[PDB]
Amino acid sequence: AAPLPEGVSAEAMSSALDRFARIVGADWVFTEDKITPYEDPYTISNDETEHRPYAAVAPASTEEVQEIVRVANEFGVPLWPVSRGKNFAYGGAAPVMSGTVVLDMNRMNRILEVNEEFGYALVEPGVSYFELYDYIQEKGLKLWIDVPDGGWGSVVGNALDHGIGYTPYGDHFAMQCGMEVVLPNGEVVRTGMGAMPGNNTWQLFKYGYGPYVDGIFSQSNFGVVTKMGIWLMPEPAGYRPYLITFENEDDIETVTERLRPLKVAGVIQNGATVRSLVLDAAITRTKSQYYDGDGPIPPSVAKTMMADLDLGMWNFCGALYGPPPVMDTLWTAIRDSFADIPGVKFYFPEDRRHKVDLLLHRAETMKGVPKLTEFNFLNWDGGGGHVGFSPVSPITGKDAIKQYNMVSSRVREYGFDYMGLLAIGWRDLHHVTVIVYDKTDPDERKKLDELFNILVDEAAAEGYGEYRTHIRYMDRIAKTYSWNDNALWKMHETIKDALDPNGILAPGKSGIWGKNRR
Amino acid sequence: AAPLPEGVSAEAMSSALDRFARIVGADWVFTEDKITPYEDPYTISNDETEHRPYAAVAPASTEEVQEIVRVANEFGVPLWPVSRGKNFAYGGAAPVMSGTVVLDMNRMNRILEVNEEFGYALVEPGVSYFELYDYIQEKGLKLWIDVPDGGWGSVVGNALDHGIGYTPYGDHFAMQCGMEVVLPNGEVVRTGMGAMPGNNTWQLFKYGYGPYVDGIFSQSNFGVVTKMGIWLMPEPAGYRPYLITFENEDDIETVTERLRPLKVAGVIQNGATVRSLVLDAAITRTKSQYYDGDGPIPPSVAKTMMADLDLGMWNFCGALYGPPPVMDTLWTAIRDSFADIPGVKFYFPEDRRHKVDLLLHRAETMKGVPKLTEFNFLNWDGGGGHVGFSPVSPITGKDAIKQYNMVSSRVREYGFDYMGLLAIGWRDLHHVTVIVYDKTDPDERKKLDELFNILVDEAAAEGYGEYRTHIRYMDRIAKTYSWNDNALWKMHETIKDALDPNGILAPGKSGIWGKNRR
Ligand SMILES: Cc1cc2nc3c(=O)[nH]c(=O)nc-3n(C[C@H](O)[C@H](O)[C@H](O)COP(=O)(O)OP(=O)(O)OC[C@H]3O[C@@H](n4cnc5c(N)ncnc54)[C@H](O)[C@@H]3O)c2cc1C
Ligand SMILES: Cc1cc2nc3c(=O)[nH]c(=O)nc-3n(C[C@H](O)[C@H](O)[C@H](O)COP(=O)(O)OP(=O)(O)OC[C@H]3O[C@@H](n4cnc5c(N)ncnc54)[C@H](O)[C@@H]3O)c2cc1C
Repeated sequence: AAPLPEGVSAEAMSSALDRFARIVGADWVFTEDKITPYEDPYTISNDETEHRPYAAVAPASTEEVQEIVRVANEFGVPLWPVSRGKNFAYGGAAPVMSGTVVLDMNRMNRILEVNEEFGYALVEPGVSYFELYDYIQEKGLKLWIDVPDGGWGSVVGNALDHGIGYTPYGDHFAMQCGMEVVLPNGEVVRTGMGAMPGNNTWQLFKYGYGPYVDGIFSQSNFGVVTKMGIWLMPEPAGYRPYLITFENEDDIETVTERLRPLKVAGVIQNGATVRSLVLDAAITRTKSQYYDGDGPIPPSVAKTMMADLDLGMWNFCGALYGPPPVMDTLWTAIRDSFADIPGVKFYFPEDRRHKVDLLLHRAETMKGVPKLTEFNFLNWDGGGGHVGFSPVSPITGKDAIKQYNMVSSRVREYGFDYMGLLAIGWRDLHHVTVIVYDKTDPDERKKLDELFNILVDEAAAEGYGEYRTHIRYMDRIAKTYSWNDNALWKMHETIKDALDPNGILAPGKSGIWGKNRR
Repeated sequence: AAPLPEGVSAEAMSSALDRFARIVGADWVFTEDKITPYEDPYTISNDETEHRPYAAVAPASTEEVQEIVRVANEFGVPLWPVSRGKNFAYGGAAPVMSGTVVLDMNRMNRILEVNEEFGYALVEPGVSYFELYDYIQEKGLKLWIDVPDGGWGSVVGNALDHGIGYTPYGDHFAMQCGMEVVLPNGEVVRTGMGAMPGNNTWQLFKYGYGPYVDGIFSQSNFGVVTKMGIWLMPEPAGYRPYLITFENEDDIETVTERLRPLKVAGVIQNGATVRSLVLDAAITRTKSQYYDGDGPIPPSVAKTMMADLDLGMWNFCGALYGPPPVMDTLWTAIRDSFADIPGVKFYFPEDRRHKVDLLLHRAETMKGVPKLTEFNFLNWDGGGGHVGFSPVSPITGKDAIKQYNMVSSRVREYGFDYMGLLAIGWRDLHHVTVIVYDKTDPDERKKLDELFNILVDEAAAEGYGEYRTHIRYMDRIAKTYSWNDNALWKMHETIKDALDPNGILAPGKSGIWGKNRR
């Protein structure tokens, strides 16, 4: 079973569960066997006392949330809010500290507004990418959404976690506009213009007046977000996805050099993604279809996969947006930036000879169509879980290839296949390492945990820091931001103790604890 | 003279001034007659005990700032930070509360970095738009800056106040990336990746890890910003400014309807500005050159000015950016959106027959060239000060014209000329009212103060709220954001008391006081 959270009497916990049950009704308080949906689905720990949720409560309304939060204060019980809790590779729905009651906000799934003239939506945390896409299609509205690679997750939760997608609206939190928040004391606030009664501008103007605070409720335990606005891209007048491939692994140095001017200037309109061979292949193939051995793939097999699949060692999947004349012009600039590189190949969808193909999968993603089929890389090695590591770096060939060499060697010494991606947002490069592992085998869990720790350690030392991580690694990633004896987190701790003096909101999120657990 | 701030002994103040003088050296502590630079230059109050600064201290370094702040705590003296304090129409350098020691950061004017590959700058608060433009030109770097209408002011201070400009980088705070902050206790923090020692990514990636807090130091008294990064637009491959004019005052309803789709989609790349006749004329003419009477201008004079100056009743000044093919395409969409409106006229600079002309002034602004000559509207009526009122509204003809009728009537009943502007950022319309008044005449001060109060009152009631205001009106503008008995400001007060328990930072900025003055 799961243990009580330290400092919390068994009487006080059962008093809390009863008063929660009055608030949401007895049907919506979960214990015992009902609680396995809220486990980490991709186990990393070998210790079964860690990241174990104790109960779940699922309110219907903002006001029920406040009532819980007030109760949680009275009995000093901690809560762990999830919008839908489909945060795979980050912990799923599970809390950092054991003993935590999960506040599940699935049921709060109303789409309050979708406005076509102004290109926005106002949504509760329960609304998924699938629900929002389907609503938009059904009503015939000319708006695109921006989806991660799995659309069963939360428009809100993903944005609060600094999620990304693959359209020009790829920076989810950046497109957030207006929120309603239940503070850790149980008071309700609205940010920006929503603080102004009678406004029709909540989702039109981010700032409102005075200190801009939306951001303090992202990657945070300073409040529970119960409503959130997000800007939506008007349907454009044109759309052309492409794939550029490169033959050699060393190609990533010059390729990254040429993306810099294109990205900084905005000639490329979405995030640029340059994916390694195995990461792309694993969408439509598995390792055992190409190699017998338990080890990572030898070079000769890599060549086979390249020739079969029409993929390079690096694969740049992008998309043009806008009227055909603009697209033609941007394409001339993009293509010309890469033409002189030996081995380079350029494809539009018509030129892909396979009808089950990387480019045809990612054409859907790059126009905001949510889909299940990215999760296919999970099957590369017979079926397991994934871990991601995605630190930030300057957009430089030299930083690109250093990260590639550093990571690929260690991943491969550990017997995993190198699956990596060079992503660029706007001025920021991320080298994303994804490691598929057997979540059911404790010997591979020990291996993966150690590998992850080392990668983080070696990346930080070169200046590369993580921006989003798994519940398990939250403290570790916090300790990377340590300038002036951890001055930043001390300020976080100061705000935490002011908004949450009893520390009853997600103790340990982003490595923020509060005075009682510190 | 100026009075001591309430609650502060005369001994304690002179102890503070001495220990400040040890910190920055005696040359850099200002009293008595040295203190008139830091008065409000555009007097609104008739009471000479209000917004009166008591002393000024001008440190050299971040560490001097911290020392002051620690001293300020010991003796409970309040500080009012200005970067350069050239905040005209908002109070200049003056504090809301009297008695406040001005912390002047002019001397901290080093440009720490300008990076061409990555399109950013790292600047101290003392750096003006003029200094940054001149540095960029001198070193030959292909970067544009984004300037307000007066470039003698602070890249930092303007961004912290939510300032705007007229290029695609018009949203200044939005382009902010990374800051160093001295907290009200005197500790120093860096946000985002700057918290990570050895980073080369401080100005490349906004968020870093965990709660995003940059925004809490804008329009705020939660800290003193001592360094700040800002993204800079790479020099584009082309640039074509334009002016579209319209004959009738009612034209602003359809004009605003057609801008909506263009702005939401981003076809117009900079903020759209549609300026009333007098606001544009006053750049190159004065009232007395057209009309004798003390009143506002009659219609017959308006017609004269239109025919002389080749200006309409509304004037849409915009600019295309990028390679000629993209510009041609965007122009076709823009022009076609307006062609069917009776009286419409379209001009590029070549088609302006005057060599001292609105379009040739604003061509400079819309490519990031700082210039003095906007301040010319100040001379319309013989020379005075300005007040601005710029609330937010949905991008709607109906909201545009309601605001026009509401404001123009009252401004004109009060004997001022209607000078207004319809601006659009991205999804946000602002009706900006600018009122030029005689700052030296107390009867016109009473009039302007009353008018301003009424405008605010009538605009709020229709859903339109102010986002930036004069020191004098800060409390009033705060009280507009009152949903749930002022729940938002109560949270601001909570964070204020946690970061600033002794309340020694800009008491009253954005209507935030702290527990000792509340
Ligand atoms: C194969 C694979 C591919 C993926 N691809 C992508 C991708 O392309 N892009 C991407 O962004 N992600 C991606 N992810 C991660 C994940 O799938 C999505 O980000 C997912 O949408 C997040 O889960 P969710 O939306 O349910 O958010 P939630 O689980 O609801 O929220 C995530 C976290 O945010 C916090 N939180 C949530 N709601 C609130 C609230 N109301 N108040 C306060 N805090 C709150 C909590 O701490 C929670 O743990 C991928 C994962 C896998 C395994
Ligand atoms: C005719 C006219 C035209 C104008 N046109 C424009 C325009 O086009 N666009 C525009 O944006 N503005 C415009 N303004 C307003 C003003 O000219 C500029 O915004 C100006 O640059 C702001 O003053 P500053 O840059 O010195 O900032 P400061 O005076 O240094 O700062 C403004 C405020 O920010 C806060 N602050 C400053 N530095 C710090 C710090 N380090 N830490 C904490 N708080 C701090 C303070 O409360 C200060 O009062 C105009 C004004 C006039 C009169």
